[PDB]
Amino acid sequence: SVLTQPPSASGTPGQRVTISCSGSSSNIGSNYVYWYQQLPGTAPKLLIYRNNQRPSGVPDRFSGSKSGTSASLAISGLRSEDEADYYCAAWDERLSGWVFGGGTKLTVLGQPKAAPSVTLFPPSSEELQANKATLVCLISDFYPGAVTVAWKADSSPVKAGVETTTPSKQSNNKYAASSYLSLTPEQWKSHRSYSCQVTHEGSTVEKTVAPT
Amino acid sequence: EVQLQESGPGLVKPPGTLSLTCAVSGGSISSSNWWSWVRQPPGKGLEWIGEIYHSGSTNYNPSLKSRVTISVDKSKNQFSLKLSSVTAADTAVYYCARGSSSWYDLGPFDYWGQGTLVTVSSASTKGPSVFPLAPSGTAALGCLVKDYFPEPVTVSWNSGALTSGVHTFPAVLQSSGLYSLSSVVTVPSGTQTYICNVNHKPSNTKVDKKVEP
Amino acid sequence: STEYKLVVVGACGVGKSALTIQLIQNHFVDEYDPTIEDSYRKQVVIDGETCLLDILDTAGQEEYSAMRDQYMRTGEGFLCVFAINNTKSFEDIHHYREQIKRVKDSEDVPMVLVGNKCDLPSRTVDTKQAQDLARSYGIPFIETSAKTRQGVDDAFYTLVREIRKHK
Ligand SMILES: CCC(=O)N1CCN(c2ncnc3cc(-c4c(C)ccc5[nH]ncc45)c(Cl)cc23)CC1
Ligand SMILES: Nc1nc2c(ncn2[C@@H]2O[C@H](COP(=O)(O)OP(=O)(O)O)[C@@H](O)[C@H]2O)c(=O)[nH]1
Ligand SMILES: [Mg+2]
Repeated sequence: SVLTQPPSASGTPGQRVTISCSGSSSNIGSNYVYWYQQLPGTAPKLLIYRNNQRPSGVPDRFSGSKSGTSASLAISGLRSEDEADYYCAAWDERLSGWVFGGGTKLTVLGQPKAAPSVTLFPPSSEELQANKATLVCLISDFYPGAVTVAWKADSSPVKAGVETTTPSKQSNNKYAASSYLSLTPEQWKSHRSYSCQVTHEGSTVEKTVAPT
Repeated sequence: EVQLQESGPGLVKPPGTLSLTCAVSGGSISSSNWWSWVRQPPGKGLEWIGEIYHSGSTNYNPSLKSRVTISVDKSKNQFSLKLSSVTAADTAVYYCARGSSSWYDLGPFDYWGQGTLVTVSSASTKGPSVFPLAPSGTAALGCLVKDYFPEPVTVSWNSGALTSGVHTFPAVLQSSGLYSLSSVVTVPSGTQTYICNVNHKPSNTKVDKKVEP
Repeated sequence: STEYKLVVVGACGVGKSALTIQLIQNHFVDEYDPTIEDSYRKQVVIDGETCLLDILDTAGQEEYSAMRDQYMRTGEGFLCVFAINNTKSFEDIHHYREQIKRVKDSEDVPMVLVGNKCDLPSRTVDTKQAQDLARSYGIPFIETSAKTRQGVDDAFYTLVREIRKHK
């Protein structure tokens, strides 16, 4: 995404939450910002236009502002129906195109916050024998359903070969997510350690596995 | 109010081209608005593809401009998308939209279609390889269901008898065009015996695999 | 070019869409969905001035909202269409003027009264009754036929000239 938003936000029913959107002089700095709300399972829908105007059906507890190269969406009197992904968008003069923020998952809190349980699995012998290696980092029992996962080889960040699912609810209605690091067996046994790093609400759980 | 509806193949196999059509109703394609295509990888963010005016002018996203053609058919009240040189990374829900009103600006995407999932994969049908995830307070274990196409994959456990703690994760689509998923169980360390079972109808595949510590 | 924002208003079935599509696309529509409200844009030369016309062809239902007020307040001039064979559409004209006056917050809004379907043999609204009404409003009155294109350009161009006089 060319614009930058925090990946998640949350608040209790009735309180005020803000969602930020940062860009540059070529987009937000020169142009109007528009906000879209995507309820789960639905298409995005216009929420705020031209920085701070509300289309029909959008109540006045939603409000937008724009200052310099940043914009902000504020939601007061937070309600359960507000739980959704929020996107900012603007025209970019350098690109001659519309650009988006990455999206913010807004959670309207309905149960205690819960730190994730992280289990990092090394590749199995039978997959290694197929000349394949998959590190499976399972993330379980967290609320706010939003995590960021970073992978490290020894201590160097690794981005290729990574696939991470978007969190979804467990049968006990807390969230779970999964992240995969694909390696060749030559990468696996050469390094001393690979790490799965999971950040949730600011706290970071890390687990390390070694070919042993 | 105007309504938009995407249509076109749900599966594209590379060398092949991604082709979609947006049928517009409750409004003329010749109105003074711009018609856009937007996409959204599953569980990822929105990315604008391009826009067209009824006269024929287009603006395209620079990251796709070489691969993108958007056209307008005024006789069918339609506009369409052609995305060539596709890979599994182009797997996304594709939306058509109307916006940038000359009359009263509300932004670029005033009205959206429902969206249609297009999967991009050069993979012929293929059953999964199933590998086990062994454990070392509570302890976790599971089964890794690797490299299958297409979805879905039924994962039962103990032939349809182990139900508690079973969290089967949604699948990922890897850059190979093949899916993988996991299925895990949280268990006290109080340890015993646990097994998973896998079905993949499109290839007439069916696998059972014991998970040992 | 100079831009003008024109709104076509009037009762259902009087020819708002047929008029707009004739002006914009130079052909006659035998039937057009009465729920479709679209804006259109066209570049034309009026009295030597290159003009960009934005035209809102109003439709849908008689419903009101803060937002629809903004759509309509965007209009700089209003074509008030009635049908010469539909006496009710002519009676409704006062309602359209008062609404325009309301969102524009002015007694003085550029307007043209249009009597459409003048190609039809059976009239129920005399030319003269419409002329008097327009004179009393101080606005032009034009008879048109979206079927034959008669008076069509004159109706919209006269509305541009009226917006010009408003300055
Ligand atoms: C057959 C369906 C059809 O052609 N329609 C077109 C006319 N519609 C209308 N009927 C009655 N009164 C109406 C009043 C307004 C209006 C005006 C004139 C000025 C400011 C306004 N702010 N908000 C509405 C408004 C409009 Cl735009 C349409 C009306 C029925 C559907
Ligand atoms: N004979 C004749 N028919 C017309 C004229 N203008 C419109 N119509 C017809 O009247 C009907 C309603 O017109 P329409 O433009 O849809 O009215 P609207 O509801 O105000 O948009 C349509 O079937 C048109 O073909 C005209 O000047 N002459
Ligand atoms: Mg109409």
